[PDB]
Amino acid sequence: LSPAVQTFWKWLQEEGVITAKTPVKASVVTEGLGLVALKDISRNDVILQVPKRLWINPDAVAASEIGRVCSELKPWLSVILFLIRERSREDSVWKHYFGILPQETDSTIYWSEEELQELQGSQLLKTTVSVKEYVKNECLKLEQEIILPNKRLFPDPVTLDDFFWAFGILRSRAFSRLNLVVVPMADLINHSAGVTTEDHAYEVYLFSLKSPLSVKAGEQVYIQYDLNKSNAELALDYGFIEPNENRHAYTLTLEISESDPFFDDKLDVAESNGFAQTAYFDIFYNRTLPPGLLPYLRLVALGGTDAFLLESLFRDTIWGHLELSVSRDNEELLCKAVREACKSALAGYHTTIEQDRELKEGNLDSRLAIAVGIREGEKMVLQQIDGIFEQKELELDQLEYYQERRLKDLGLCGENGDILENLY
Ligand SMILES: CN(CC[C@H](N)C(=O)O)C[C@H]1O[C@@H](n2cnc3c(N)ncnc32)[C@H](O)[C@@H]1O
Ligand SMILES: N[C@@H](CCCC[NH3+])C(=O)O
Repeated sequence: LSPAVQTFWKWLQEEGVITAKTPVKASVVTEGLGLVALKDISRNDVILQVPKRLWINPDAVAASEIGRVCSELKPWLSVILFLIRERSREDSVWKHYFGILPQETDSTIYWSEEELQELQGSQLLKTTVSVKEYVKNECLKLEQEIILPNKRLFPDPVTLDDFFWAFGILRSRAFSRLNLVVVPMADLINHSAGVTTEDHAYEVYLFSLKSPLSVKAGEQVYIQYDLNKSNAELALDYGFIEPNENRHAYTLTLEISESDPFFDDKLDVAESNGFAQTAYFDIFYNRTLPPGLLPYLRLVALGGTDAFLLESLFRDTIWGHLELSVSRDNEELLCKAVREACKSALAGYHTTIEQDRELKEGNLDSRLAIAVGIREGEKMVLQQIDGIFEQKELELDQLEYYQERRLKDLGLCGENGDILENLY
């Protein structure tokens, strides 16, 4: 099978982890390493249990030599160091475990410069550049204040690659179902679009992993990594995406500018209703617009004419009005801003959807596939969004704006009230 793997398996045996009550063997699969059922496994069956003696979470770093130096470090930044360290110690408890870990995954955080150009104009590129930088800065500060100062516990030098490796390992393997633990045994299990439960990890301490599906002897055991993450998120967290169009999202960001002459009043309205000066709205394919997206767009576009809605008078209704629509000019202003944003963005990509789809018709490499799939999707959501507001621009008059809703209760045709008024 594999020297490293065989050694890793025998290691867990002596540990008592893998014994006779273990219905699965490690095997080499299309997705790397994975757990293959040694015999017909049924639903909710426990595949394996690992001793907390073998975790690698914040607690683990606390009870080690570097427990004190990281005493005030964020949970993750602490495990990043713990990982790098134990990976060097040729006597660590995870010696055989580290000989199983991939030196790199397909997560965008490892992509080369040319690879990244395949995500040109995409939001995923923006997000990955942002994440990459942040973790760089945070980890460079770690070297200065913990890696260098303590030359006794951190002998060997620590490079960025070491940093991203630990960050990557951490972000593609840890289980947050408790919220940041690494379990050497069930660490292998892979993701499948088959599974649709997304909850199969408990303990009686240890790690009980129960196969959500019914696998036949010989076949692989999968699980759902995260029913809610978007492809952009899957692509970054792990090195893969699904073909499922409903995984394609694109997030819009709106904010009440301080350059807005009404910033103060608007910010008040926003916040009194659960929104901040800056708010992000996630837009998924074939899904309906997030609640709040429109009222916030109308609040942004408010402007002079409808400014009277920002008086203490409506503070208890302003949001409702924002939800029903303000005025034809407000509605028409926001629609253009949004559609222009989408057209502008759609222009940032270097290929058309027809092209990406022809590309998917052939054989693409891991990372290229991800890029192409990701960008085709983003273009779809962007195009959908533009479509939605295009309709709105046509129905721009079918809505009943503030004023009309006002004169709805005029009651011109009542009674000759003057008869009565003239009776007293
Ligand atoms: C959760 N980890 C499992 C480790 C993996 N079993 C191994 O040891 O190679 C992360 C890895 O699972 C792989 N993975 C999980 N689900 C899929 C999938 N549907 N397609 C391709 N790779 C997958 C990722 O590429 C990543 O390298
Ligand atoms: N993020 C998912 C799946 C991670 C699997 C890593 N091997 C969870 O809640 O555990």
